[PDB]
Amino acid sequence: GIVEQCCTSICSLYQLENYCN
Amino acid sequence: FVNQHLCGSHLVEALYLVCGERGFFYTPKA
Ligand SMILES: [Zn+2]
Repeated sequence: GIVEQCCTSICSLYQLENYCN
Repeated sequence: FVNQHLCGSHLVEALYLVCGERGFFYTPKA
């Protein structure tokens, strides 16, 4: 998911915003 | 903003900056 994807590939801050509460 | 390559604790730092006081969930694969 997000953890893996940011490390194996690349991710954007907008993607990370999906993890905020 | 730019695309980032974030591993380990560096991802948790990014989440902290993005979410701030909303807080977040850090859910890695098992
Ligand atoms: Zn490091």
